Amino acid sequence: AQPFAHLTINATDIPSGSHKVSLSSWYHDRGWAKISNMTFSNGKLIVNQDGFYYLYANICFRHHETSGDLATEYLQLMVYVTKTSIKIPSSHTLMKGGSTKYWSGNSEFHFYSINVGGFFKLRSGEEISIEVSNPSLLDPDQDATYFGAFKVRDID
Amino acid sequence: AQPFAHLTINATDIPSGSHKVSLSSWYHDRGWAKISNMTFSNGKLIVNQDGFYYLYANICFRHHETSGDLATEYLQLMVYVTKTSIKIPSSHTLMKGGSTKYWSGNSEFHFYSINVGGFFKLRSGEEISIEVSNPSLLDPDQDATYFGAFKVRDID
Amino acid sequence: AQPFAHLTINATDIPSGSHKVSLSSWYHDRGWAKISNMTFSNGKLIVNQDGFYYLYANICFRHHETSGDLATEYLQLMVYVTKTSIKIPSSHTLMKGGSTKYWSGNSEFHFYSINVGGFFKLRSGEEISIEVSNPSLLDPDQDATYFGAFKVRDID
Amino acid sequence: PCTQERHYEHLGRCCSRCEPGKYLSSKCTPTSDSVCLPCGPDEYLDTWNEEDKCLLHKVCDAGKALVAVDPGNHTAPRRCACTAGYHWNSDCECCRRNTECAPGFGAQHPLQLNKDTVCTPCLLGFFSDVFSSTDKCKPWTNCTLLGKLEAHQGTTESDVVCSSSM
Amino acid sequence: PCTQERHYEHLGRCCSRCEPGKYLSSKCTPTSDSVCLPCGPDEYLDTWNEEDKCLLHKVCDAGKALVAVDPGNHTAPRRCACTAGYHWNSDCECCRRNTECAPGFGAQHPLQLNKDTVCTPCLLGFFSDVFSSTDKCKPWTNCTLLGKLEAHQGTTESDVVCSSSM
Amino acid sequence: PCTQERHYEHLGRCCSRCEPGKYLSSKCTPTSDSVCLPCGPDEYLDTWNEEDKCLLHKVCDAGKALVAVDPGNHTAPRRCACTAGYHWNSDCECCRRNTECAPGFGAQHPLQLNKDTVCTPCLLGFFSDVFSSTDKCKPWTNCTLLGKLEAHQGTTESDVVCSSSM
Ligand SMILES: [Cl-]
Ligand SMILES: [Cl-]
Ligand SMILES: [Cl-]
Ligand SMILES: [Cl-]
Ligand SMILES: [Cl-]
Ligand SMILES: [Cl-]
Ligand SMILES: [Cl-]
Ligand SMILES: [Cl-]
Ligand SMILES: [Cl-]
Ligand SMILES: [Cl-]
Ligand SMILES: [Cl-]
Ligand SMILES: [Cl-]
Ligand SMILES: [Cl-]
Ligand SMILES: [Cl-]
Ligand SMILES: [Cl-]
Ligand SMILES: [Cl-]
Ligand SMILES: [Cl-]
Ligand SMILES: [Cl-]
Ligand SMILES: [Cl-]
Ligand SMILES: [Cl-]
Ligand SMILES: [Cl-]
Ligand SMILES: [Cl-]
Ligand code: NA
Ligand code: NA
Ligand code: NA
Repeated sequence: AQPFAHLTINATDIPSGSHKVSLSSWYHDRGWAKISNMTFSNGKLIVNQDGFYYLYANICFRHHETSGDLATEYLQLMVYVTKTSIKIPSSHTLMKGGSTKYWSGNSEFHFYSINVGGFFKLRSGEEISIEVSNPSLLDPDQDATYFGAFKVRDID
Repeated sequence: AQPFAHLTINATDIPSGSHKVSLSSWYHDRGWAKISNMTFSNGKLIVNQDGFYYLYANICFRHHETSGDLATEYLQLMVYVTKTSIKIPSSHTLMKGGSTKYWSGNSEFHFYSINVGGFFKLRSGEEISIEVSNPSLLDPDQDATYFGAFKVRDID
Repeated sequence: AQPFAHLTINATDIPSGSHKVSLSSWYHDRGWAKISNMTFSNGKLIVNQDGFYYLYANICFRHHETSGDLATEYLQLMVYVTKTSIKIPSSHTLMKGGSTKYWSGNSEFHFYSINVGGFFKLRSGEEISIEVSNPSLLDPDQDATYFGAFKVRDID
Repeated sequence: PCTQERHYEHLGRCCSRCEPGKYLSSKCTPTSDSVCLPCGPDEYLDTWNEEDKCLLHKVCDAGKALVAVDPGNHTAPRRCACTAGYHWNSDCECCRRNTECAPGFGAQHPLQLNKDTVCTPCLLGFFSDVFSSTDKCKPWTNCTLLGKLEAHQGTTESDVVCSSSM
Repeated sequence: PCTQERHYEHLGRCCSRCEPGKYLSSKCTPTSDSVCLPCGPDEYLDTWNEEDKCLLHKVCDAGKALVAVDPGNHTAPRRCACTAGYHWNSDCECCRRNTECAPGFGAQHPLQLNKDTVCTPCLLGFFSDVFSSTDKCKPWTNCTLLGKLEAHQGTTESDVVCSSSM
Repeated sequence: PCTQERHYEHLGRCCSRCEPGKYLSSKCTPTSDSVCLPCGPDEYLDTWNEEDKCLLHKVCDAGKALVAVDPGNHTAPRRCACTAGYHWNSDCECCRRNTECAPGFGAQHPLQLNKDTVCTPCLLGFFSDVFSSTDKCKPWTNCTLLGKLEAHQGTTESDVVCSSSM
């Protein structure tokens, strides 16, 4: 069957505030957003078929001055790609990326992107989710903020 | 057939100036540059065979002080991976990355790299191109500035 | 057979000091670290089976103030993914990434991650290694500092 | 023999393309013509097309100082503009701060949305004593309104000076 | 009819899960029950599980101002804490500098490890003249110890003033 | 029984390796020996090899303050050097600013290309009053040339002082 997903941020429903959250709203079937033989449900990408997948994420952060002063100009912009299952209550991080930044009020616009990618063993019923540090800084563009997976080989 | 391309910047022909351009010169058959069952023509990587491909790009920017003061020390270093077809005149962005930077004249050298990657549905005759923000800052090294694609599965 | 490796940093054995080194200690069989039909030996990932592989690396750098002042606050944080063979004595760089940074003593913590990825032709007996600029700044986490490879197709 | 537009050739037969608002679900077969289906919510195609799927409307991100001037539909793209005091810059793909006109210069009016300020030198009898991206040249004060006489004349950079005699 | 915990169903039969410290090497077959093997070095599982493999203990990175309070084992996770003067922050996942109490305020005691300073206003007869994340309010000087008299009384922000008469 | 260099074993037979400037197009078969083809434009191999393909010459990027000292060819690698005032640094893989010698110290001559300045203390009768990565110690002024007498002697950090008598 050879499953895959390319999920892009749901611009309609990005969380507000500046505490780290678990991102649960993504498009699955519009623009470049697509999914086959995996399911997206309850804010999680669910693996349907055992296999080794390549997982990836691109996350973009932005701030313009018309949004007013930042709470602090000292930022740590992070992405965490985490795994859990419908069974176990806890989740564990697979990949991680980001950078501390200084975004001065002197400049009118700021931008930064994180990309992570990795090859992981996945089982039916396991669930991937994206956590980010500053929800309100997220770039709503489909070419900016996305994550995905595609099966590369069987478990055997 | 299972097509692929790994294209590295054509150090012989990097555009000058500091306005955003479409990069149309890349090696296809020297060093790590390679291509099979895709074509590179008129500055575009042309898809020959339908399929789902993983697309990626690594772009490096650099500046040394012997090149003289930057126009401005406030930079926004960006990459845009765009798609068009021999048919339609317009193009649309698939992936996007970069960061605003402050490159002070105090330090003699500055460096920054962007990496993006993504899984996309592609049809025969569709054309991928790379756009970057500061052509004259591009690192001419083959291990620094490149992009590629490889087919992972059929459309079905 | 379809070989692969996902290698994570050996937190037990990260080199000290601030000169660029070749990283030779990685887990191969614990947590997310895994390997099949490739070998890890003498600090190198050895290709066993000819093919085109996708190679990737995520490298994280960090510094906290309780470790004392940095030698200099002007950093260039780099990763080099290099290739050699049991035959030839010299090695050549395939991919490259990083950024110059200014990590002021004003802030208590600093963080930065590099990701590179690329599609390369590899032969039995060829050896991949990771070189980094500031060994003592490396993040020991398995989700932070890793590299890997998976075969995508035959040479033919 | 197919018309270049509105028609396309496949399997050696002439097939009709999809109208704007619709995408090509499946190409013509030997037994039927093209199957064209409407674009999904917030999607569009603006031409007579042979497209695999529809395009998603761009986001007029308020977080980028953007606002929609035209919302778009299944037939037309959404159009955005930089909000007041900013203009679009295609190098940063961002909403840049508008250029300030120096003293002795004023902002050309009427002020265009999404377009950068144009600066003109102040004409005789007018002046500008500020850096501003919005302000035009203001006219010199007329001293009679103040019940005073003109002491010395103004410039293009400074105002007239009024004084009361005795 | 399987017990929700300690048991799992597979191939229509009831199979025993793996005890903490062990992972599921292979599921029960028609001929045998589950095969459960011990976790590898520095690995663990803390529940009755059906897991493919064991979890690796987190690193209490000294480079992050972290130290282990509980080392963990094959049965339990390792526990880390921010070293003195720092507290864990779940937004940065980092060891943040503890909040300083202003003058007129002192640090609540006893001081908790890995937890941020709590600031209380100084009570009458006590004062604090510094920003400090550690210092509580100190009591006013008693002038008799200095062989002097109280000139003027202190505040919550400043100390008493002693003077020698004649 | 194959010679370790210039020869390689394959299919149990002794096969000749490719000469520098050529790569191994295809290994020896049961019917023929190795097929070795010349390196492509701007490519090279410097040893007797069994290589899949040739290496691409490094770029002596002027943008990195680099310049070629040896252009290389199909047989030899290209060699680069940092331009004047800079030296190669293998930690940054970049052209670093040369170390300045303090006052009382001069730059060792002759100055090496691509190598950092070495600083030596000035010898008696010589001085240096600047931070410079290029300047050696200059000799004290001789007052007779100025038609004057030596008032006070110089140091390694400052020059002699000349005065006119009467
Ligand atoms: Cl959707
Ligand atoms: Cl960065
Ligand atoms: Cl920083
Ligand atoms: Cl600015
Ligand atoms: Cl895994
Ligand atoms: Cl080429
Ligand atoms: Cl910035
Ligand atoms: Cl410096
Ligand atoms: Cl797509
Ligand atoms: Cl291991
Ligand atoms: Cl920098
Ligand atoms: Cl701070
Ligand atoms: Cl290659
Ligand atoms: Cl649009
Ligand atoms: Cl946009
Ligand atoms: Cl502008
Ligand atoms: Cl743990
Ligand atoms: Cl941690
Ligand atoms: Cl805090
Ligand atoms: Cl070379
Ligand atoms: Cl180089
Ligand atoms: Cl140096
Ligand atoms: Na003005
Ligand atoms: Na205090
Ligand atoms: Na000197």
